Amino acid sequence: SVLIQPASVSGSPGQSITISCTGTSSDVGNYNLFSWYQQKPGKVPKLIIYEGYKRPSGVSDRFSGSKSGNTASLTISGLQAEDEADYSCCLYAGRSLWVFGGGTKVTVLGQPKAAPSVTLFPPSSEELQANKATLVCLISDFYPGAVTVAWKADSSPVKAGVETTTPSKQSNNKYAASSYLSLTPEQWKSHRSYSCQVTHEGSTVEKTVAP
Amino acid sequence: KPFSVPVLTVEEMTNSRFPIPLEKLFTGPSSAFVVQPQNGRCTTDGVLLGTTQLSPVNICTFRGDVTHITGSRNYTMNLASQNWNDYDPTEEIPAPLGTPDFVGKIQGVLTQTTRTDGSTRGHKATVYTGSADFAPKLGRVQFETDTDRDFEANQNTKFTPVGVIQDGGTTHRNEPQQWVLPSYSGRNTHNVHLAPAVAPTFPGEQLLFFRSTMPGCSGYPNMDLDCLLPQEWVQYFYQEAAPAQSDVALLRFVNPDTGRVLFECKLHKSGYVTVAHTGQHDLVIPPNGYFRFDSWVNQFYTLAPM
Amino acid sequence: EVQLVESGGGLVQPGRSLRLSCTVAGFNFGDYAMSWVRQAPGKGLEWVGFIRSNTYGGATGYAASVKGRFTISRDDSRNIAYLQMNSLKTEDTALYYCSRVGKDFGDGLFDSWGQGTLVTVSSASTKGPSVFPLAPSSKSTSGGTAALGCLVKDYFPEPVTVSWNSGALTSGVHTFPAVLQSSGLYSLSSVVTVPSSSLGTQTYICNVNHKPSNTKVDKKVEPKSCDKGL
Repeated sequence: SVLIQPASVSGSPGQSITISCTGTSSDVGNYNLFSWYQQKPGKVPKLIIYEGYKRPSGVSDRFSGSKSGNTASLTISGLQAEDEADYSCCLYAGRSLWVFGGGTKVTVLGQPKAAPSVTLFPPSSEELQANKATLVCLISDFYPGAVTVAWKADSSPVKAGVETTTPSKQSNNKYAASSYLSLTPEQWKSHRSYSCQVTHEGSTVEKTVAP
Repeated sequence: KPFSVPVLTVEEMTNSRFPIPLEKLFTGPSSAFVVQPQNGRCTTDGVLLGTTQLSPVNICTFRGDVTHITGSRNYTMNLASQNWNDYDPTEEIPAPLGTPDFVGKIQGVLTQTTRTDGSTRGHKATVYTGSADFAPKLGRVQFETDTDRDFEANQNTKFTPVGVIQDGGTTHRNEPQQWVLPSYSGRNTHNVHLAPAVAPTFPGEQLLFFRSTMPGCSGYPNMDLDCLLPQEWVQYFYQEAAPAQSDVALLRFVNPDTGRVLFECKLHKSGYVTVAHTGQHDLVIPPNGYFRFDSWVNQFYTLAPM
Repeated sequence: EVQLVESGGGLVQPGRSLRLSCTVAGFNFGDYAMSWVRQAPGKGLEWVGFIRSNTYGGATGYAASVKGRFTISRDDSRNIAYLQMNSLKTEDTALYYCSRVGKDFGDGLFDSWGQGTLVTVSSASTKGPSVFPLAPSSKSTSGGTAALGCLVKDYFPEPVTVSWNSGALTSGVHTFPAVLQSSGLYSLSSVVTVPSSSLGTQTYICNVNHKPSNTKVDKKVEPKSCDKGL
């Protein structure tokens, strides 16, 4: 069986959201055990609902569950910031087979915009001795996650040679992005000033480096 | 020698009152009727009761030879034992082993084979267990067939059960009555050497029936069939013959994939199961779950609510 | 305390084999059932398989995707749950958790989870990382706090564990996810914000460990100095 979940569900603080978990024609009988697991970025999955509606000890009364044959439902009343995580439903039908759902990303709507903290690092002296040289633009603790990064050598745009990771939701709930620009030593030693430029929601933070 | 129940699931086991596989575990208040089935009655130390035998395919089967009641499509079979030996009506039993312990009309096929040339024949045949002509204890049972000139006397004949019938599509689900014992000796004469009727004695407890659905052949019959023990349990008890250390053995319904025990029940020495619950309820159990013996407990060990 | 520790994963070429072990502590291993569940890169969780308690009849149960290829077993004497992956596919590249089934309050449950283990099914040769120090400067300094880090460049496959001062320095450390370079190699950086007065008075060393390449690098980070003189 395949268990269909929505890709994402959004909601404002205090609202009540609902995640569906839909099965297929694989309806053996009445023993359909639907569990719900919460998973925060960088953390292991945590059982929040079992046996369709029951709750483990320590789980807030904010999470509830319902089971309708092949359609399970996880309701989160009074949405809070710490509820922003991936919720996965797992079905067990009593025939030595567990099936997990696609998971749903619960994101809290609204929240405050955060400014990115940028730090630039020059190539180390050891890296220079091995010729290859890389500039490390580091971005952290901003919100939302979408950030565009540009690189300018001597206040002139630089094309290609740049690779930037995707932003990762931290435990702090503010994304961090990382960008590296790799240059040859002769190319790096030829130009006296380098700069990674970070634009987030119409605001640009500039850092510069000098050999 | 330790007592134990077999490691078999509900879908893997067979009903002990009809050659059909088990389907569910039911529970209900058995107060408005007398639960006294004769088939599937066995004690936890191996003793068979009533008309219970070992072969599950032998249930509701008859063997012997037919004689034609001239003027109708009816036949009278002079019953013999399974081994085709002469049935002994004096044996201290209610009826030949494998006799329908309920009142109703059972449809199946009467088959006959001629001894000499080996020619064979088969015809749809119905038997009324609640009829005045139903006397298996006296070794004579009446069938109603399609034809009236095809069966030969003094030749071996066998009835193979298929399903139950509802007569004229009238009241809907009044027959067969699974908790009404037919008169094994015919009219007037009452039954003899029956198995004792079962009933829960502890408060808040009810019987745990192993329920199957008999096939239907015509009308709107009540196709339910509840047995106190599976036929596999009867076979395992006759094999083990483990001595009972108390009146009640505590059984636990364990899920093998998880080890989590769902419910507990009481398997009495006389051969029936009680669960602490009140009302008509179909048990929602894992298909791969089975019963597990734990220990002999108090004769009135208070169970947990199911 | 119930704890699950998985190990044995790394790099294996497609078609080969690899065995994962899951050690357990804090309960009876022969009492509970254990399930392997994998999570692919950027995808949902996938149940791989499970094994029951030995009392209930051993038995194994796998998913349709890995049936006939992955074999689960266990050793109760050594407290181990084994997952033997045979005839590996590039789709099996995932992080593998081993979890306990539980039997004290539910059925499906999955009450506890391990930390995970990355299995990278790939045919590319392993390459060790190059650790370069990110020295603190006047540009990477605010008010008494200096930012210094380590550049763990050009390695394959994931993961790489970065610790500071043999694990003592934990406050202020930030380890960023690695780039997947166009060359296919990974590269990450881990920075830390220390006091300015601590530079020179305290030694800062980042411990880099890339287990698939059998590489352990202890790189000391110090403020830059020019040998020529400037």
